[PDB]
Amino acid sequence: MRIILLGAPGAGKGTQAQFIMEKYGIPQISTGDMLRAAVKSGSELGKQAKDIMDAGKLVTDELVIALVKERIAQEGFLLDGFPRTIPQADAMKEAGINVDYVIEFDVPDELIVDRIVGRRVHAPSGRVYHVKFNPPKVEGKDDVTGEELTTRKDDQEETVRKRLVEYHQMTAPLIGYYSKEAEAGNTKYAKVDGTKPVAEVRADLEKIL
Repeated sequence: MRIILLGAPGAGKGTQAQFIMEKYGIPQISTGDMLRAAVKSGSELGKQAKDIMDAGKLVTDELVIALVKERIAQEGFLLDGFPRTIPQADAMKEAGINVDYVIEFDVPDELIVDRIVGRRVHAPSGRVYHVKFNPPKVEGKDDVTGEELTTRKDDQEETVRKRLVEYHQMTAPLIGYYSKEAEAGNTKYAKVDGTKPVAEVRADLEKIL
């Protein structure tokens, strides 16, 4: 089972990715987690992402396409934050990487900033929380390791605004792209209401999947 999750910054893609991973045994391929990993470990394929991610900008198509091809070689899958541009989507289709399901998370722009201000992460695992809407079982702590949660460098309101602009400029056109793919019989397309509670979005995804 090959799945693409599509949606604005903060739509809840990674939150739902965890549930699909721990159910259908489908590995999460989070380009965002992989680039943050490669920055910390100074890795050749990604270490260059640091200033771009701090700016709220997209990393170059060719770097992430290489990153994804490499990670794919080592495996079903769930693509989370890739593709992010038409040229990334075209690269998957040119390399014959077909998917069974494309799932669009619909969340109004007006929720995103206010949403991401509450985001807390366990960097080592990529588990993510929200201080109000999906809190850890113990305030400030990872549920599994008990380690103090952190705030991502790029989750400052200014950087989120910039990320949401780049999403509408560069990424939102993938909605049309994969809808045409579904129209040609190449994949299933489904939309989920990302404003519902975490639990309901999870059940909506189980109905689709």
